[PDB]
Amino acid sequence: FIPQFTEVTIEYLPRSDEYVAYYCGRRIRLHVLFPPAIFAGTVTFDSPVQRLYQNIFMCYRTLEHAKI
Amino acid sequence: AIPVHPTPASVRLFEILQGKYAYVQGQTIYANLRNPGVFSRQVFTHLFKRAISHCTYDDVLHDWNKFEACIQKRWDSCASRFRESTFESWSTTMKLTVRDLLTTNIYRVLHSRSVLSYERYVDWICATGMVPAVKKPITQELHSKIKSLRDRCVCRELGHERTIRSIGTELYEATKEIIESLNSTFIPQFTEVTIEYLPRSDEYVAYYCGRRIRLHVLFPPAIFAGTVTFDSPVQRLYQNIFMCYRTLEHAKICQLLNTAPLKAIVGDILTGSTASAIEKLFNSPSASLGARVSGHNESILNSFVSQYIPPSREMTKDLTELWESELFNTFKLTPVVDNQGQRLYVRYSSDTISILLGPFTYLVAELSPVELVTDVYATLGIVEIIDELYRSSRLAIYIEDLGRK
Amino acid sequence: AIPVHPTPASVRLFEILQGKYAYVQGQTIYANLRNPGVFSRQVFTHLFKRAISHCTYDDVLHDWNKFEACIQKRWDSCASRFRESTFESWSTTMKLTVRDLLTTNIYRVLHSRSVLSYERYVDWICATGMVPAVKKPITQELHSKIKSLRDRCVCRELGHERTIRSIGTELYEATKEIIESLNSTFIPQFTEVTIEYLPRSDEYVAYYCGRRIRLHVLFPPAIFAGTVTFDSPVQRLYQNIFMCYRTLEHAKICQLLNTAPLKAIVGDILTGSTASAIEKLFNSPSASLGARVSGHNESILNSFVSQYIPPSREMTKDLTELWESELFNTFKLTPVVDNQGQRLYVRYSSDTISILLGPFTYLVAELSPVELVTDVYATLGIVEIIDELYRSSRLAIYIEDLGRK
Repeated sequence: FIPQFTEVTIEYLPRSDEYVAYYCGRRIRLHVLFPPAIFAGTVTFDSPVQRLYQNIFMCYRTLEHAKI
Repeated sequence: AIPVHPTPASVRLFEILQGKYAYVQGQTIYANLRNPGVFSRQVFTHLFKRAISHCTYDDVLHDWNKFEACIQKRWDSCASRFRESTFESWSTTMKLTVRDLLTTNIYRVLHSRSVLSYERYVDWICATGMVPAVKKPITQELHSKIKSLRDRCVCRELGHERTIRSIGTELYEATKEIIESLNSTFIPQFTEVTIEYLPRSDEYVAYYCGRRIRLHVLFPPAIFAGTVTFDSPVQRLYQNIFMCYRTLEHAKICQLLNTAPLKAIVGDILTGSTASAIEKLFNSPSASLGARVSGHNESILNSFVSQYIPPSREMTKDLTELWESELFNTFKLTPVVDNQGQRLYVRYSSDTISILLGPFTYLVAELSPVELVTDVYATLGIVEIIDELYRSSRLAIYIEDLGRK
Repeated sequence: AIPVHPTPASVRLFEILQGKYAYVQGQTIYANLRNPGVFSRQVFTHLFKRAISHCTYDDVLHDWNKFEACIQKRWDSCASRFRESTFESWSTTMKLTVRDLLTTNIYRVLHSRSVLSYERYVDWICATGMVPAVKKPITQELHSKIKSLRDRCVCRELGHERTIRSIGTELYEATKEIIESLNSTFIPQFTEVTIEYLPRSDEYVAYYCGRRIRLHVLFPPAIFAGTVTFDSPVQRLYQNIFMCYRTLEHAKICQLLNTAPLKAIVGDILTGSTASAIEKLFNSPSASLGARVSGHNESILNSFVSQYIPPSREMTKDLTELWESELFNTFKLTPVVDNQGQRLYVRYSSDTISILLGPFTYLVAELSPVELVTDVYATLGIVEIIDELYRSSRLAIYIEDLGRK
């Protein structure tokens, strides 16, 4: 089974680094492929979309700015 | 002792691995060489080569003899061309019967969990020219994922071919020798480990979990008396990337500061009913702009207006092909293109596997008996390289030896 | 005594090896000739030649004789073309069974830790025309990294081929003489060592940890009474690169200085809610600009406005092809291109290996018996040069001598 995103969540513990899935209150199995960069202030994911992320948000900002 | 990893300038360099500060179209090709899979192709054709090498000629000639003994009880002068045709079909199903079982077992052993990641490798060498070589002693996964009968369940058929009964077992134990070497090794992430260099009696010391771990210099970084610079593809573009980031945020700053339609000096929003959307921002203070002099006695003689657009997308566009030229040059990437093709098939070269997986598979990964590959070993289909290996294999040359009787 | 290395102008010159001050698309091609691996091609095909030469014709002819003795117990008038075909397949597996042996062993000895690097050489010659030749006496790593049986356990098989049992040992011990010569030598970095010139009774002095080291002039510098100039590729561009850097930082200065939309004379930001983003910088003092007259009695008769954009990207664009022409010319680089190709395959030439690896492998490296390569020795694949060497190799001409019986 693969779920959607909007009602399940995923948890990472930095201390003794593992990852914990959750859906209806249980830890479910998981598979790392692209492990994210956890800095002390934020976590960014090595992903195709987050390699574009703030450029897409910049384009959104200037488009709403243009309509403003 | 002077730090290498967790310095602010070095982690500013390590950020461009991801896209957090600046990103252009040319940086899309950076993940293209960051694609793993060329490493799987490496070990994939290597252990096919290891399987096809240890075969003997005497195991297959009496196999063809017993194959003819099978067909004589099922089926004189016409039997000459009958035996030629049934040997031709026997060669075709020989290629088939090696290909099917081999691609099952090898895609099974290959796509299990491997803690070694080429994805985790290629980002380091282009960032710093340094690799953290970690030897994780936990190696109890291979007997758990694939122990026995995976080579035996698929081959239990009528025709007891001793060729597969000799070679599948030898490759099956051989895969346990090769997956061991790769999952025993480890390349980590960057945001939690560190690398350290000392000036006096200079060595480079890798540190994760409080211990000196192995490592290899690949591109010797320049440590000046005030700063450290890494001979790296990314830091060769470093302040041009940061200058483009600066002028882009500068451009949006001036764009966001000149939004008033009129300049005075003192002496749900995205979609809605446009009539009310007029009202919801006309009362807003975004419309007005009255600039100020600090001193009230301080007076102004004259005033001028100049909105200014800095060439933002012009500064992005040339830095795209800046990235393109640099990652075509220091990593040999030949774009396989059509007539006026816009860079449709970006592929590894001959020498760029010698400069990426050349050091990788032999220095930071301790894979001794593996080889590098060709252009068409990596270009062609991953099952279409199997029969191409077969086209220059020891067994099929023995079969083409049998090709003339 | 006059300094050469640690002077401020020459370390400004040594910086542009890396990307710290100015960088354009033309300087991407600098890493392409900075790529090592062509040096591995050098020692690769040289030890190939040292392997393939030391055969005897008498070894392979009786090897074919015993090979026929093997096949007569396994398999009359048809035996004529049978013996022709089995010799053809025997030549094919002869190429195969030398090739897999050499491909393992020579990639194994090839990708060792080599403290000599082409990367540390090519930057030094193009910077100043001078290389420091260091003879570092520790040479104990070869016996530890490779001792015995790496040439043997791969060939421990049924057919005791005396061709590999004669030639693999000699190529094995030959690598022990060749990797010794390269790892005995040393080319250093720049940021810790220095080069020094005495004008009086002129020689050049090298230094690392207080000793005069060996060294080799290649492009003799111009030593004037005020400064030193080096006949080099990068110092032939030096103040043009600095001029482009100066006008680019000046361009950013004027761009940052004319950001105000309105000119008075006295007398989180990257992404956010744009309605609040207006508010966060309109109150900021970046918006206003009131220009100053120094004297309060000093009055102003007339006042002007002129924003000015200097041609920044224009100054980058011609200097790109400035770098391209210089690194196409003083290092002979022939771009293998397609019809209207955008410089897709930038490759070493015939004569540029004689001007770079020519002096390298023979003057600072004391690799005496090694040879240079062809165009198609460096162009073609590192496994596809094996069979091309085989197409003109003494063993395979002896097999083509056997090609007619």
